[PDB]
Parts: sequence; C-alpha cells; structure tokens
Amino acid sequence: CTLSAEDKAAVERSKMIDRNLREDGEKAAREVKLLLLGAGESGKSTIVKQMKTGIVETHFTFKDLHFKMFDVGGQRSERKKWIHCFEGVTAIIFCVALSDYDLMNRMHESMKLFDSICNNKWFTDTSIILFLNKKDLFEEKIKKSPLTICYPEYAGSNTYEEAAAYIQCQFEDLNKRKDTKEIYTHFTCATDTKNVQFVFDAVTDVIIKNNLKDCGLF
Amino acid sequence: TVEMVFIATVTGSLSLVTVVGNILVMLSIKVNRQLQTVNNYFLFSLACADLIIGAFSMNLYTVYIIKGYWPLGAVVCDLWLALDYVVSNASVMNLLIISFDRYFCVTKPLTYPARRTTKMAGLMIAAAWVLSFVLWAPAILFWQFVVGKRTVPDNQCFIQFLSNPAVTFGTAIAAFYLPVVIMTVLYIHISLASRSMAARERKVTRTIFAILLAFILTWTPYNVMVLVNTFCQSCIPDTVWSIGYWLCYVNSTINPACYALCNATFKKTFRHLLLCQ
Amino acid sequence: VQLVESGGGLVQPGGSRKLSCSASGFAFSSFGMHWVRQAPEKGLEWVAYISSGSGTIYYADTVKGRFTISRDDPKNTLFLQMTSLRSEDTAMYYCVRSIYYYGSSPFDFWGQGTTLTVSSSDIVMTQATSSVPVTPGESVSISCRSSKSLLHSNGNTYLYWFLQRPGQSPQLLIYRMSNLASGVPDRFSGSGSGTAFTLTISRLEAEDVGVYYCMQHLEYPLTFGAGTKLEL
Amino acid sequence: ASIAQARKLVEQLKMEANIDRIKVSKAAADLMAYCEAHAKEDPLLTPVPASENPFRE
Amino acid sequence: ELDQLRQEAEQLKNQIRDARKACADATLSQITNNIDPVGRIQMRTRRTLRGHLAKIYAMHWGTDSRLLVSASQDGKLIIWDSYTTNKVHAIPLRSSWVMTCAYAPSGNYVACGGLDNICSIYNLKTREGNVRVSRELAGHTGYLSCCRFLDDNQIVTSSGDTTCALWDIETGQQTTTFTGHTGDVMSLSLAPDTRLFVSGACDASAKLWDVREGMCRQTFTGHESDINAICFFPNGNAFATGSDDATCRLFDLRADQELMTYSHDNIICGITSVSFSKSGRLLLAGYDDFNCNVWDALKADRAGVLAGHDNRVSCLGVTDDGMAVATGSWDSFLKIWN
Ligand SMILES: Cc1c(Cl)c(OCC(=O)N2CCN(C)CC2)nc2sc(C(=O)NC3CC3)c(N)c12
Ligand SMILES: C[N+](C)(C)CC#CCOC1=NOCC1
Repeated sequence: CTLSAEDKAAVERSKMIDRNLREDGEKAAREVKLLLLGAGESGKSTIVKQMKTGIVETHFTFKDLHFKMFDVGGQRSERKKWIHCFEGVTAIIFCVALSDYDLMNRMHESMKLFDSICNNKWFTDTSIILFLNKKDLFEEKIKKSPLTICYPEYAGSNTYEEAAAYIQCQFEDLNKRKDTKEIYTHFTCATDTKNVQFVFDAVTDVIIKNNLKDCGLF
Repeated sequence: TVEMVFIATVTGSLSLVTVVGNILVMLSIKVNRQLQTVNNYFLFSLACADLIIGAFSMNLYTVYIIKGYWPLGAVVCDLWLALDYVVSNASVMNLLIISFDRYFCVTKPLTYPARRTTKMAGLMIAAAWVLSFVLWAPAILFWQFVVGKRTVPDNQCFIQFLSNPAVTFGTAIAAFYLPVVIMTVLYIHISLASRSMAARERKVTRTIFAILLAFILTWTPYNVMVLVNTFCQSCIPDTVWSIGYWLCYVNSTINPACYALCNATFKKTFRHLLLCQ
Repeated sequence: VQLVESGGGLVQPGGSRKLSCSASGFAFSSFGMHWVRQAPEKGLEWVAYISSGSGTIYYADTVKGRFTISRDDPKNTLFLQMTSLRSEDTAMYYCVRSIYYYGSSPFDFWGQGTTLTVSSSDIVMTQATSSVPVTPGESVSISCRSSKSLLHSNGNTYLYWFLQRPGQSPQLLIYRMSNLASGVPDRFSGSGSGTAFTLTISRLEAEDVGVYYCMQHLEYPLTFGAGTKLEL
Repeated sequence: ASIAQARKLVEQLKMEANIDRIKVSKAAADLMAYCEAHAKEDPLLTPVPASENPFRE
Repeated sequence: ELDQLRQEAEQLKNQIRDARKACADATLSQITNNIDPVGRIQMRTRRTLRGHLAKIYAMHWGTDSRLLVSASQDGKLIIWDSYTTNKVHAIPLRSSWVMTCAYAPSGNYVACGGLDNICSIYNLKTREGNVRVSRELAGHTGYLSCCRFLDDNQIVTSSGDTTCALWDIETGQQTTTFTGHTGDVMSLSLAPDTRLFVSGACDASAKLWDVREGMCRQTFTGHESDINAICFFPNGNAFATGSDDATCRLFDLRADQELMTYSHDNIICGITSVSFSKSGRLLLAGYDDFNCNVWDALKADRAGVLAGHDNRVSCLGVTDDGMAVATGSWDSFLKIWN
C-alpha cells in the first residue's frame, strides 16, 4: 500500500468522479447533436419554432431520441476560427432561403458558404441535412420572373418541378467528395409538419452510417 | 527430411505471425481508449481465442506430423485436442455473437446501443465460451472413459468420439451448421436493412460477402469431410485431413487480420504502435 | 448546514434501537459521514465510518459487527442500527461530516446529536496535562503525543485539533497541523515535528475555553486523546 | 463615426510613437541576464535529481 | 479630412518603423555568440491523466503547482491533481463549448468561458462542499477566447469581438472595456507583477495594455496571419507569440521590436499554445501537427521534440515553480512531462 488513509479516501472519490463521468458520457453519446447553420436572414427561428447572446441550444426529444440543435448563425464572427469546435456533430442542418433568389447576392453568398462548410476539413465525414425554405413563395416568384437572373447557365424553363430540380442538383454538385458524406434535401414550407419526420429519418440514416463505420463491418 | 522440416518452419512462422497479429490487435484495443468501446469486447475475446488456438495448435500438430503418429502421451494428447476444439468452438460462437451484434446495430440503431450498456457484452462472451466448453470438452475427454478402452489407436492419437459418428453428427451440426445458417441469414438481413448511398451499399455488401465466404470456405470443408465418414473410412485417407485442419486454422488466422483491416482506426493505432516501437 | 439526529433514550441492556441523523443544506452524497460518541464523563472515541456511494464502511474495534451503518442519499439521512447495548455503549453520539481530497478539511462540522443511555493494536494519543490553569490574554500550549509517527511519506502530518465548549458541539480547528480552518480566528496556530506535537494559542478570548481534542488519520482506529480542560 | 475612429487611431499611433526605447543590444543582454541568474533554478534545463524530483514517483 | 489623416498616419508609421530600425543595431543571434547550448532535452510522460472523454481546449496550472484545470468538449471541467492523479472536482458546466481555463492565484476560484460570450466564475472552497456558480459574467458580444486572473476580485477576459475586458467579480459589470484593437483576440498572459498584459490578435497584432489606465502602450506586428497564443517571459519584460504561420516570434517591451523568430522548414502547421519555462531558457509551444516542440529563447536551434499525442496540442502550461510541464491536446488524455 504505502498510501495514507485520507489518500485512499481521495482515490475512492476519484473513482466515484470517474464513474459519474462515465455515466454522463454514456448518456451524452446516445444524444444526437445537430449543428444548425444558414445564410443571412434565414428562417432559423421559424424552423426552430416548427420543432416541438451566442449559441441558443435547443432541447427536444422525438421518438425516444434527445436532439441537440444549435442556432450558431447568430454569432457574427470568423467561422473558420471556431468551427473546429463543432467537429463530430451527427449532422449539419443547413438553411437556404429559396425565395431570396433575386436578392453581391444572397444565393451565391450562401453557395460560397455551403462550399466552405461542406469542404471544411473538420466535416470530412459529417453528413449535411440540407433544407430549402418557402417553396410556395419561391414558386410564386419563379412564375413572376425567370430563375435565369440568378443562374446564367440555366437551360430550363419557368416551371416548379424543373426549377426545384435544377437548384437541388446545383447545390448537390457542390461537394468535392460524395462517397464519405451525403446531402439530404427536403423542400419545406411554413405548413409542413413532416419536417420533424424528415429530420428523424435523416438522423436514422446518418446514425446507421456511423454505427456501421464504428463496427468495422465496412 | 530437410524439405519437410522447412515446411514445419513455415507452419511455425505462420503461428508466430498470427499470434503477433492477435497480440498487436489486443494491445491496440488496450492502449486506445476509443477502441475500448462495448462493440470491441467481442473482438478482444476473439483475439484471445485466436492466441490460444494459434499458440497451442500449430507446434503440436507439427510434432504430430513429424512421425505421422502421435509421439506424446494419450492423456496429454486428449487434453490438447479438447483444448484446441473448445477454443475453436469458442471462436466460432464468438463470431456468431458478433453477427448478432451487427444485426441489432444496423436494424435498430436508435435504442439498442444504449440498451446494451456494457454488462451485456461480457455476459455474451462468458456465455459463449462456457457453452462451448460444456457442449464439447467433457464428451471429448470422457468418450474413452465411458467405453473404457482406447477406441482410437494409441500411436495415431486423435479425437475419440468420432469412432461412432452417430453421436457426433447431430451435435456437430448443432454447433456449426446452425451457426452457419443463422450467420448467413443475419448477414443477408443486414444487407437488406442497409438497403433503406448506393456505393455504400455495394461496399458494405462486398465486405459482408467477403467475411461470410471466408468463413464458409475456411470452415465448411472440415465439417463436411468429418460428416461424410459416417459410412466409410478409406474414402478420406489420413493425409487429407491435414488440409482441413490447416483450412480451419487459416480461418482463425484471417479473422483478426481481416477484422482489423476493415476498420481505419485499427491500422491507424497499428501505425502509431510501430512508430512508438 | 445544520445536522440533526433523532432516536436514543433509555433502553434496556441488550436491546435494539435505530439512531438516525438528518442532513440538510449541504451536498450529502459527496461527503463521507462519521459517528463519534461521548460518555457524560468521558472523552470521545470514534465509532463508525461511511464513504461517498457507501463503497467503504469501517467500524471501531469495540463496536465491530454489532452496529450497522448505512447512508441513504435520496433520503438525505444517515441511520445507524444499535445492537447489544452495554455499559460501555451508553453515551451521546455526534454526527460528523467529512470530505476527503487535496486541501480538504475533513471533520469540519459536527451535529448536535442525541444521547443513548442503558441500565447500569491501536496507536495511543496521550496528553501531558489536563485541566491546565490559564490566564486570559496569555499564550497557552497543549501537547498531544502519538506513539506512531504521523508524518508519512507524503510529508503531511495528520493530527486534527478540535475545540469543545460547555454545552456546545465541537468544531474543527486545525484540519492538518499548521493549517487553520475556515470560520476560525487567526489567534489559533499549530506546530510540531515528528511525533511531539503542540497547539499554540497566541491570545485567549472568553469564549474559546473548554476541552481540546486531538486525533490521527493515518490508520483507522481513529483514536482520540483524553481531553484537556482550560482553567481560568 | 469613421472619422473619429481614424482620429483615435492616429492618436494611439503617436501614443506608441512618443515612448522612450532601449537599444536592442541592451534588451538582448537583459534577456540573457535573467536566464543566467535563474539557470540553476530551472528544472527543465538540467535533469533534476531523482530524490527531489516529485513527479517521477 | 480623411485623406490628410490617413496620410499623416502613414507618415507616422514610416517614422516609427524607421526609428525602430535605428534602435536595432545588432540582432539577438549576433548578441548570443559563444554560449553553451542547452543540448538535446528529452522529457518522458510522467503521468497521463485520463479523466476526460472528448477534446481538451484549455488547461492552466495552479499557483500551488499542484492542481490542474482542464476544460473539455463536453460540459466537464474536471479539476486534476498531479502527483496522485485523482479528480478533485468535476464541474458540470452548461455551455459545453468551452475554450478557456482560468485558475485563481489563491486557488479558490476557477473560471471558464464558453462560446456563448459568457465567462463563468466557479467557487471551489465553499461551505456545503461542491462547485457552485459564483458569477455569470456577461456583456461581451463574442466568444471568450482566454481568461486569466488578476486576483479573486478581478478577471481579464479575451473575447471573440475585438475587445478585452477587466471585470468586477462582486458586481457583474465590467470596469474597463478594452476596445482599442482590431480583428479578433485570442491570448493574454499577465506579468508576474500583474500590471501589464498583452492581447492575442487575429491579424498579427500583439498589443500590450495597462490594467489601470485602460489603453495600449506598445503595438507589435511581424506575422502575416493570426497569432494564437502568447506567454510572458518570466521577468515580464518580453513575450513570444505563436501564430498560425508555424512561427514563434519573441518580442520585448523596451524596444517594441522582434528579438528572434522560431521557424523550421519541416513544420508547416501553426502554433496553438505557447508557454515559457522557468528562467525562460526553453520555449514550449504546442503545434497543430500531432507533436509539441521545445525551443531555446536565446538561440533558434531546436531542442528535443515533445510528442506522444494523437491529436493537435490545444493547450500547454508550465508550473509556476517550474518542476514540470503538462500538455493538453484534443485527445482526452493530458500528458505531464518532467
Ligand atoms: C480422428 C481420425 C479418425 Cl476417427 C480416423 O478413423 C476414422 C474411421 O476409421 N471411421 C470411419 C468408419 N467408421 C466405421 C468409424 C470411424 N482416422 C483418422 S486419420 C487423422 C489425421 O488427422 N491424419 C493426419 C496425419 C495426417 C484423424 N484425425 C483420424
Ligand atoms: C478439429 N479442430 C479443432 C482442429 C478444428 C475444428 C472444428 C469444428 O468444430 C466446430 N465447428 O463449429 C462449432 C465447433
């Protein structure tokens, strides 16, 4: 031995602290952390309200799964300086306002943001659950004016299905690597209750990915 | 005899490389805290079983081959056969419990990994090992005792209870073919569940096919050529069962190397250990 | 951080009674509680030990086996079941809370406790004098000598100094020799080397008069010295 | 706004301008001087003996 | 107006750089000739403290040279002992995204600054023993980068927005707003006499400040990218800053100019944390590459490596008495080297 009695009591306290840490880590790993992002004046507050300073963490459980949702878009600082702290998030909930296409322009600024975020070295393997907002208003605005203004390389006409497919494929093609990650897109609007269902499904798909990676069955 | 002793040294080098691989993979599990996850306790148990089989089978089978017959005693030979066979069954049932782990991981990943905690893995590995032992070891050692005479010859010492295949075939089937059937079934379902992106499916299906076909090709021949002898003996001469033994031992050799190579972190820790020296 | 105990009273010899203490206002789970009992005309002696999470349980040699002590963290109460009552068992029991870590002050708060009455290989702590006469405003020194050296390999001695008032429960004074506790004035000080230890009081107030106590913590009989009264 | 910000910038600039400064040779001599005085007291520089090294055991 | 002021500012900058060139007569490399080198220095892992489970961002030795404070990616701030590798305290903070570890000189308080522009002061030695939130310092608009302690009453906090601050502990309001900077702020280390402290810019500007007056005294430049960590020389007269340019650059406060750079061709990865040793002969600097390096402050020649981690060394600190040094990287493990 050659330890004092109070030293042995202290090592017992250290063992208790380690046990509490193990319990906390076990209950925290099962939790899913979803990094929310977006462009300027995005509907991040709206999509947060649909579910259920600096970071505003969101607590909510769906289908026996506690989710972590982090509206980091309200930071106003250099991203590449603290975005390394967000390595290991289960998914990155991206927010792009569809209707703000005619509005430097917001769509191309958001495209540069997406290119950086998806091609950042910290998020080499973290899947991105892309969201597109205000489908009805975007359809009305496309019927009003053609999408060619934002896209000089557009080849289609002014119809909802073709316009949505064009912007979806343009955003999807932005990834430099597509084997390690995936881009899940959901066209969502104000009156879309199925958003939590799609988030759940995308989290299930990505966590199946993560578990299969961990098990080494790959 | 120089060529034969060279072949013996080749088998010994195979034993050395497989035990080195097992000890490296378990040291990698130990040193790396992330690798100490509950999903790797099964792999650690398999690595330990592979150490046992590789260390205590190769040299004794070579010293069986050196004279053709068994040079050592009957009791020590029966103990060695019992230990080798029980560790083989332990390895195969551990692989089965690994397959069950995979099925529950992929099929239900929302709640199962939280539900399993860490007691479940230990209970599974202990239950698998003890079930293998109680299923196989005492019949192996006590078949000669029950009859009271050495049914197998004293010079060519072997496994005892195959003298009557009627008691062997059913329990051998229950110990191997049922694991074969259910492991193949679980892997088919794991592909089908991962169906619910296409390159991921192709490559996970390729890996599960690789593991399953390695298991089949390196375990089935022995346990079909031990089954077919229920009506004849001269059909399969003595020298033939050497390839079956070596085939099973190659299965044991390739299980850890393949499982480690299938994960990036395992070889990353291997490179770290090599750099540390 | 009050600690209040319940139970006890007049019990026929050999009976069984439950002695429970209530904890409020402080984190019970992390702390390791203690029981120390005092006869009406005798000094104190350690009885039982509990640890955080109930992992470690210790008893005195005299009270071994006969007593059982278990803490209930959700209930925030520690209770001790009392068996085989004898004339050596009748006393008033003190509820003691302690936390063990680097820089901690174990045995810092002592509850009021309750009294239990019945029909009627250990290192020694010795005190040179008792009922020593002293004058207010002077300097008084009291010696507590241990048979076993208390310095240990860590280099820290383990004598704890406690102060008792008439009608008041004791409080911690020196959580380790030459280390003063919180809530205690700077007049009190401690010094010693090897086994020969002493407590020096630079100035004496009217309140700080009574029986002083010393113990050890290297090993577990947790012996106390016979108290020293201070006479005006 | 911007004019006042630039004005305080230039005010600060002359603030660091008017300071008195020592020669870089004197500064280097002083940096070395602190090292020599505390060279023996530095434990990482020279291997500390085992008995008085408390982190080894 | 604007043109005249900008052009006179440029003239002043030209004047100050010319005057600095006038002061720089002989470089430190020429000054320290014919001096005995420290030689190869090898330090083994005395302890590996494995309490944590996620990335470690900051760590600060205590004045007693006995206790360690280690932040982590998770909400844990478990306080460590060094000799007996126990866990003295486990602090379950709320803003899990932390990057600061401040240990009070008296050993009574420990402070952490989350990414949510909040610096939280934690009491340690309290009645009813457990760590409790002493005060929640608020008033910043950016994430807290590094925190120090003047004493138990005052705390200096670097922030993501280009402003440091000297706070008040009793009343949450800050007494002085240190917004005389531009860019972002990362590091700050006080002098031994707790009078002057520097700022770690995001645009290569190590600014010395004055705690009582409230404005800069000496502006420093010389890097081409953001500077991450700063640590004062033990005298408190000089300091060396580690940028993302893989260059350690040692300054002084009486020539306001460089003394020497520490850049090797092999290393391209930047410096995350830098911390001097006692007597300031050594210059311990963490690195983005999975390795930590030992330098010499008088001669640029490199001492032995300090490697052994699996991820980038995100924090580094040396004991006040100087006995040993602990390293904290993004692997949960923290290694103490002696
Ligand atoms: C285990 C064994 C048995 Cl039981 C055996 O006898 C088989 C036999 O006669 N049968 C078939 C007919 N039935 C009526 C009764 C059982 N023959 C060999 S040969 C060899 C080897 O391993 N030979 C190696 C060195 C080349 C064995 N392990 C082995
Ligand atoms: C006989 N030897 C131990 C050499 C290799 C073998 C075998 C077959 O044993 C089992 N297969 O499945 C379960 C047990």
